[PDB]
Amino acid sequence: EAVVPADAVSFTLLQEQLHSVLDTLSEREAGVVSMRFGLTDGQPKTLDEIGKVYGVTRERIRQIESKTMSKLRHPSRSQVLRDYL
Amino acid sequence: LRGTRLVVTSYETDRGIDLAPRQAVEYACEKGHRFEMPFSVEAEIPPEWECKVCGIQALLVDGDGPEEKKGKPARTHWDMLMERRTREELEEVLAERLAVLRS
DNA sequence: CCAGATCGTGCGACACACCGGGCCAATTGGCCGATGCCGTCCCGCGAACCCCTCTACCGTGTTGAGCAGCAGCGGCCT
DNA sequence: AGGCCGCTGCTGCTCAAGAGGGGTTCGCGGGACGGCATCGGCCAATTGGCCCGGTGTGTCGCACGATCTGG
Repeated sequence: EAVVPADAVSFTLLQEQLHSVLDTLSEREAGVVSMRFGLTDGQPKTLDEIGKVYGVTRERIRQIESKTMSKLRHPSRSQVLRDYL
Repeated sequence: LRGTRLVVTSYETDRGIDLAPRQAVEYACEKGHRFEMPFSVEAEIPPEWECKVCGIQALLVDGDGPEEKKGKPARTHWDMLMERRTREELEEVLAERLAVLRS
């Protein structure tokens, strides 16, 4: 259980590369994804919490997230992230 | 060889995180030692703790702790003597011992 | 020499250039509303899991080398 | 005969056997509860078709016709 520097640098590079892929997405998409998965803060908030900021409905938060996953899970943006998995 | 201490680690840091709220509760010792303890807001406050200075029992600043008797101080030689022997036998051996002593 | 390639010029076609109209196809994508199965939790009992307690024929023992400090002793000194 | 001044030997440290009784865990199940997840419709909304209706400007398809180089 010793911190291997190669693994640490790999994880840091993954963290830095993940944000860039979210950058090309629209503002709302990246925001809701980040809040749902807590990348910025680490606390995965509920759908109502996410919708409170933008004021959209719960169902809207449900749909908006799905479209982002469809976009990322496509043969057009997966290559940048395939290696790290 | 391969070996592992039973310890877990996580790739995670202290920078860029917001800490959850906490409340500081004060405890006092018999000899005058005072200390503070951080607890989560969504937590229950126990009545009793151990001291951070002399390792003795301590209570809150405001006292609301009564005593409930514990049932395991019984073991002595006297109660065993009661259990093993009746009072008349103890009385007669006592009388004999006094008689021989004063003799 | 003189006749087709090259180019001038001309007539037409014409593939769109416009910039503006007036409707439409496809194709929606939301969850609307209604219906249904799974996660969580609160017991319910029971298997095991760990701790404590007691048994009275009796029985009575486990190398070499270098350097330094302390105990015993021979021998003055009083 | 005790105190004391040295000797001298010795030693030590360091470098290369069941049984009973009781509270607690957890482990299965066991089901109840509440909740969020999945499937017919559905119409009138941005883009993009798909054209009428005018010329023009400018490419292209070919007619008359002059100049020039080769044949």
